Amino acid sequence: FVYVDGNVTIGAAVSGVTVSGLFIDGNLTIAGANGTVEFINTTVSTSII
Amino acid sequence: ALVSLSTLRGALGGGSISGIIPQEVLFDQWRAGGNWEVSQSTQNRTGFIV
Amino acid sequence: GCFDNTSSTITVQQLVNLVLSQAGGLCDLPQAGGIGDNDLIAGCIGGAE
Repeated sequence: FVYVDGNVTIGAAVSGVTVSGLFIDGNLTIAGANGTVEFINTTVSTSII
Repeated sequence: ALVSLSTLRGALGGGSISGIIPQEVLFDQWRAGGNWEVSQSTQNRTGFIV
Repeated sequence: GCFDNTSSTITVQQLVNLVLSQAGGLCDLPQAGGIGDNDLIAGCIGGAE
């Protein structure tokens, strides 16, 4: 179990990121990204944007 | 600048609505009997009406 | 810089990306009227602008 209190954003021109096994208690913005991303076993309390 | 007029509604006079102009006369003589034909020249000419 | 009302530092890589990522685009260009072969249209010729 893991709990996060905040928002997570993929910055402009980012690539190669990977996330797993987190409970994100906030939005998840994806702007200016360059692809090559992968999310697994994650939860979001609000709207991805 | 951006434009969409230059599309199919481009600067042309509107599509290609053009028919050979009823231009001047060239020859008119009638013949009976066997098959008959005449010839003309393309020099300085780009169309004809028959 | 003064990021997040906080005195901290960022990598130049990030600053470069931020500027370019916000560098605008052709979408904001204006819509014009008259045109002619006198004027010119942007495009890629043999791999070059």
